[PDB]
This record gives sequence, structure tokens and C-alpha cells, in this order.
Amino acid sequence: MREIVHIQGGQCGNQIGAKFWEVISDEHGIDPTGTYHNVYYNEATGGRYVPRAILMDLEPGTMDSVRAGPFGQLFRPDNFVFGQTGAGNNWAKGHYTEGAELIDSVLDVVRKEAEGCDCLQGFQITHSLGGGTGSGMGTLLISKVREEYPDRIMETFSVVPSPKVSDTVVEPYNATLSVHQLVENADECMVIDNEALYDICFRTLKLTTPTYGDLNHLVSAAMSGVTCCLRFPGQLNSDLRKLAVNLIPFPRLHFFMIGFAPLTSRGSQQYRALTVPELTQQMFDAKNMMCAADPRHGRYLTASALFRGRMSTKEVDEQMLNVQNKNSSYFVEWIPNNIKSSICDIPPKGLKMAVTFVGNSTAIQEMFKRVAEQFTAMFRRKAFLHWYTGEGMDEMEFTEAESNMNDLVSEYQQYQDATA
Amino acid sequence: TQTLELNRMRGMLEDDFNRKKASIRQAVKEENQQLDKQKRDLEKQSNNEKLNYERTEIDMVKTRGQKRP
Ligand SMILES: Nc1nc2c(ncn2[C@@H]2O[C@H](COP(=O)(O)OP(=O)(O)O)[C@@H](O)[C@H]2O)c(=O)[nH]1
Repeated sequence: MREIVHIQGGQCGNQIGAKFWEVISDEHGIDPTGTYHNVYYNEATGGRYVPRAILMDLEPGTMDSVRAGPFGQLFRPDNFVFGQTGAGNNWAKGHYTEGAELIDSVLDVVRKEAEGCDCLQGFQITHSLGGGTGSGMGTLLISKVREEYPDRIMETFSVVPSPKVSDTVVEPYNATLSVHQLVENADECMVIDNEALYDICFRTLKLTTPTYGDLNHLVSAAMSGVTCCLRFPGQLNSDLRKLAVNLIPFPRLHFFMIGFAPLTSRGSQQYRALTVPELTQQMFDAKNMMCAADPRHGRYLTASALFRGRMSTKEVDEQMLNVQNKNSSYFVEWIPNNIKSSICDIPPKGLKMAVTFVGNSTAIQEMFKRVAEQFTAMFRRKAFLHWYTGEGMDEMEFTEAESNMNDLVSEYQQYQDATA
Repeated sequence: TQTLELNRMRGMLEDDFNRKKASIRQAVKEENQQLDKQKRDLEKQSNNEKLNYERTEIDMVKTRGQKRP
């Protein structure tokens, strides 16, 4: 009955997964032992609950990571598959030689869990696109599972590489090789990049020392709010498929943007009473999204907004109408009423209102444009190319991947410029 | 007068027959209401008993530390 498996991958994917599971346990009132105080969790002996997630990585460090953090005992060792080497920023080490001998086993633990459900609404993945482990393994796994269950949808909660504040020197190769395959067998590539997360956590909460825990917690909140309207009843209910239908007009313009609301700090908290138009103004601000792409620099093909709490639906729909009608330039003409709404009935822990905004918008082709820029700048010199040539990989796959990337960005551009 | 004495006979007999049948139907409804409590309570008992037994099993399993000779 509309269940969801939660596959992870790579160190960042594993961190985000642990954070998401503890946040969901907080919302659903579970404690770090798995006792109350079917869509996500599974029942187990003694009234215990275990998350329906699998955890894969080539290095065993993340094992001790997810064991060390709170709510680490919710999981089950049958879903702790782990290699030994660790890709170490070698995408091929996660897709052809080393990752393969793991993914096979992972398939089992997927089908050891998929058939456990009865009406599987679809999967969801949490990983990075720069790290060899996450990117490569998750890409091969997407391939396998989309070959297996083509009927269900496969969300990919991916964190694209930090465009300007790079932490590794091999980001472009892995990002391009991953996107080339993700654009085919995925349905929801909601991109996140740490540039936007630091921007938000600095200039919207005045925080002191933002560690990765806080970014993971923020992405966790957004992840939850995305499907909470299905987890709970509502005056106007949605799901993981209504979103897909109302968000993509063509089989490959499915790359989204994510936004959360509300977010303020203590000083700004004591003011600014909570009311739906204020939430709208905070949600449609440019810098208030998880993507380092000023959305004004593009148009919104379409955008859905899921509210959580008790409100007045007329106010919701009228705010949506006003905001799509006043700023008609930034929205696209050849499609009408291009905004979408939904409303749940249970907000988060002690938050009388909550907004989660997901937008398919052609303002995000710039991210791929600049990543491909870095790629082509690093490729015409064959720099750091032996590390990949050594693994049976050739040089044709790279130019094919870059040409597919450029075909995708050309699709975005071409069917942005169109009219009626 | 005779035909009225007889029509009242028919009327009383029928308005007694119908009330009797309705009483039978209400008694059957009560019997089903009663039967429902059995499946309302046996399942509760079995649920609590499974809880107790499986909790005791979890305890007995977890109660395996180390020996250290
Ligand atoms: N929000 C967040 N981003 C991370 C985290 N860890 C790494 N990133 C970024 O993701 C990239 C590294 O990916 P990583 O998972 O370490 O490599 P992998 O082990 O091969 O999957 C780098 O761009 C990191 O900056 C994390 O824990 N939280």
C-alpha cells in the first residue's frame, strides 16, 4: 500500500540517510530503540520498527558513522553491505571493477525487501554525484533496478558537486559520467549543492558554526516534507506520482529544485507572525532554495507546493494565483496555470505551518553548463585521465557523456524559448 | 356489528404477529452483537499474549553476555 524503499550510497548519501531516518523517527514519534511513544518502517518482533532501507558503501568507515550517531540501532545488519577499498574519488572504481562485485549482492538485498511490500509506490536514492562510491554504485544500481521494475518511480535525492567551493579535484569527470546515465533511468533528480546550503544557513539563520549535521538536517526536513502529504491525510492529497505528472512535460526535463519554509533565527523569530502569504514570500525568494542558480535567470516550467498544517485553502490558492500572475515574466507562457498546490493535515514537531516547494525550472541548466565547462577544460589536456583509462574505461564514453549533457541542456534551452 | 367484531380480530392478530416477528429480529441482532464480543476479545488476548511471549524471547536472547574464564 504505497511503500517506499530508501536506498543509499556513498558517504554523503549515508549521512543524509541517517539524518533523514532520525528526523522521520522524531515526526512519527519513535524513540532511538524503535518503540512507539507501514509506508516507511516495517513491523518486527516485540512491537519493534525497522526502517525499510539498505546501506551500501565501499569503505567501512560509514558503518561506524551510522552506528555512532543516534538512531543507529533502528537499522538491520541484513541491510549493511560494505566493501573494503573505498573509491577515493575514482568513479570507475564504483562502476566497472570494484563496485560491480558488490552491486550483485545489493540486488538480492533489494529484492529481499521489494517483494516484502505489496504495492511499492517506488524507490528513492540518497547519494552524491562527485564521490566515486556514491555516484558510481548508485548509477549502476539505478540501471539494474530500472531494468527490473520499470513501472515504479525512482527518486534520486542527489547532491551535485559544490560548483565553486570545490573540495576535490576530480568532481567534473564523475559528475558528468554520472549525469549521462542518470538522465535516462531516473524520474526525479532533485539537485542539492553545498553552496546554497551554506548560503541559507549563513544569511537566513545567522548561525555560528555550521557543520554538516545542520545541512543534513535541513535536507532531511525538505525530504520529509516532500512526501509527508502522502504519509498523512489532507484536504487535498497528493503522492509521489501526482508530483511527477504535474512536474515533467517530457521524459527528460525532470530535474527539479527544492525549497523549504519557514526558516528564521531567534532575533527574526520574535517578529514576523506566521501567515500563508509570508510563507509564500519566503518560499519564492530566489536565495531560498537548495540550488546555486538564481531562478529569475530562467523560467519555471512548473512548480508544486505542499503545505502542512491547518490553514484556509482559499488563501493558499489565491496566494498561488497572485504570485503566478504578478511575476508573469519569470513564469512560462505556453503552459497556463503552471503552479500546483497540495495540503496535508499534520505539520512537523511544533511548527504550526510548513511549506515544501519542488520546482521543475529551466534556471538549472546553468549548473550543468558550468560543470561541463570544468569538464571540457580538464579533458582537452587528458588531465587525470589515466586513473579512469586503467579500468577498462575508454575515451569514447567521456565524449559521449559530454555530448549527452549538451543535448540535455540544449533541450532545456530549445523548449524554454518556444512559444504559442 | 359481527363484521366489525371480526375485523378487529384480524387487526389485533396481525398487529401482534408483526410485533412478535420484529422482536425475534431484534433478538437476533442482539445475538450477533454478543457474538461480536468474542472476536473482539479473543484477538485482544492473543495480541497481548504474543506481546508478552515475544518480549520474553527478546529478553532471553539479549541475556547472553560474555563468559571471560
Ligand atoms: N551536505 C553534505 N555534503 C557532503 C558530505 N560529505 C561529502 N559531501 C560532499 O560530497 C563530495 C564527496 O562525496 P563522498 O561521499 O565523500 O565520496 P564517495 O565516498 O565516493 O561517495 C564532496 O563534494 C563533499 O564535499 C556530507 O556529509 N553532507
